Amino acid sequence: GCSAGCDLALASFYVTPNQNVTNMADLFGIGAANYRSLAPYNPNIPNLDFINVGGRVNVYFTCGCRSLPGSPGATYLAGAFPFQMSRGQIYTSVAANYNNLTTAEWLQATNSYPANNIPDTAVINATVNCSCGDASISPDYGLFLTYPLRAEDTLASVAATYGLSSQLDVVRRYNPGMESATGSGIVYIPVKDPNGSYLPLKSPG
Ligand SMILES: CC(=O)N[C@@H]1[C@@H](O)[C@H](O[C@@H]2O[C@H](CO)[C@@H](O[C@@H]3O[C@H](CO)[C@@H](O[C@@H]4O[C@H](CO)[C@@H](O[C@@H]5O[C@H](CO)[C@@H](O[C@@H]6O[C@H](CO)[C@@H](O)[C@H](O)[C@H]6NC(C)=O)[C@H](O)[C@H]5NC(C)=O)[C@H](O)[C@H]4NC(C)=O)[C@H](O)[C@H]3NC(C)=O)[C@H](O)[C@H]2NC(C)=O)[C@@H](CO)O[C@H]1O
Ligand SMILES: *[C@@H]1O[C@H](CO[C@@H]2O[C@@H](C)[C@@H](O)[C@@H](O)[C@@H]2O)[C@@H](O[C@@H]2O[C@H](CO)[C@@H](O[C@@H]3O[C@H](CO)[C@@H](O)[C@H](O)[C@@H]3O)[C@H](O)[C@H]2NC(C)=O)[C@H](O[C@@H]2O[C@@H](C)[C@@H](O)[C@@H](O)[C@@H]2O)[C@H]1NC(C)=O
Ligand SMILES: *[C@@H]1O[C@H](CO)[C@@H](O[C@@H]2O[C@H](CO)[C@@H](O)[C@H](O)[C@H]2NC(C)=O)[C@H](O)[C@H]1NC(C)=O
Ligand SMILES: *[C@@H]1O[C@H](CO)[C@@H](O[C@@H]2O[C@H](CO)[C@@H](O)[C@H](O)[C@H]2NC(C)=O)[C@H](O)[C@H]1NC(C)=O
Repeated sequence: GCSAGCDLALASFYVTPNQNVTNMADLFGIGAANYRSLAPYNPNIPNLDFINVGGRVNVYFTCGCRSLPGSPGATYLAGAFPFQMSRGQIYTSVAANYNNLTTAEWLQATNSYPANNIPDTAVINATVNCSCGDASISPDYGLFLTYPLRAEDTLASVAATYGLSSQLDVVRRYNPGMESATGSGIVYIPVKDPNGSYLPLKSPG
């Protein structure tokens, strides 16, 4: 499980036709009015009004350690984005906006209401998995990108895309159960902060 979280994680949001950055900001609790706060995390997107289909946008969030409701002692690391309910909304339609960053089944598992009886006045959480690293794996990496595999993607090919081929062994240790996965599932990739650091971890006591 997890003991505590960290204050920053990133998600790789694949760009589909007619997506826009204010909508991505809204989905991650940033608020449309503050979408420009995404610029330092996306140096390859100099104009946030133009995002190309098939591109990716990095979106930031806080990574909290949460208990899974109704499960025995299970905890997990994720960002939680409150979503105000109204009549007509279902876990499937909430999850649809995040593409492969979450799933209806995972929203059901992380929220405390049964799918078939969510009160119309309640607030549910859209939850996106993250990692904060592990000092016992490496003190070097304290910032991770949540990357949904798609198409032919493998952990090796993704890690190579982010310059991490020579550390692939270490990358595999952050992604247990996904060393053999291809084209589907979420992997966590160490990435550099806007100031160019991997944000090394403090020595635990
Ligand atoms: C086919 C294949 O293999 N794959 C694909 C396939 O997945 C796609 O099909 C779609 O799949 C999804 C996932 O399985 C289906 O999603 C499910 O859909 C059902 C039906 O809509 C959902 O069930 C409804 O859930 C809502 C929300 O909980 C219920 O609404 C609530 O109802 C209660 C009671 O009526 C309301 O409470 C009342 O409120 C009043 C007002 O204050 C109060 O006075 C009363 O006291 C109070 N009553 C009580 C008892 O408390 C409550 O307000 C309301 N909530 C809201 C927000 O409105 C609703 O009743 C449920 N309906 C039924 C029936 O159970 C279910 O939650 C949902 N699951 C998930 C996980 O989201 C989807 O239906 C399906 N689509 C189709 C078309 O079949 C297909 C197609 O896309 O693609 C394939 O590829
Ligand atoms: C930024 O994108 C938002 C999301 O767009 C949706 O997701 C993307 C990834 C892509 O799949 C698009 O094809 C989707 O629409 C835009 O908001 C969406 O706006 C549409 C309406 O254009 C709305 O769809 C439906 O509209 C019918 C109309 O009959 C209505 O009955 C339905 O209930 C439903 O509203 C979506 O709900 C809406 N999505 C969200 C998450 O809000 C957004 O469009 C701009 O804002 C909306 C509210 C309208 O004013 C649009 O006309 C307006 O252009 C995009 N923002 C900008 C600035 O372009
Ligand atoms: C988010 O992360 C949690 C925790 O890793 C995932 O839940 C685990 O899924 C595996 C299946 O690969 C199970 O063996 C574990 O028992 C699950 N743990 C818990 C606490 O439920 C979850 O699947 C991830 N969500 C998404 C959308 O990838
Ligand atoms: C969404 O996640 C939040 C945590 O960020 C949950 O917040 C809890 O809400 C209940 C309301 O009865 C409070 O009693 C708890 O103290 C809250 N926990 C906190 C603030 O850590 C909330 O329950 C989640 N929503 C759903 C639908 O599961």
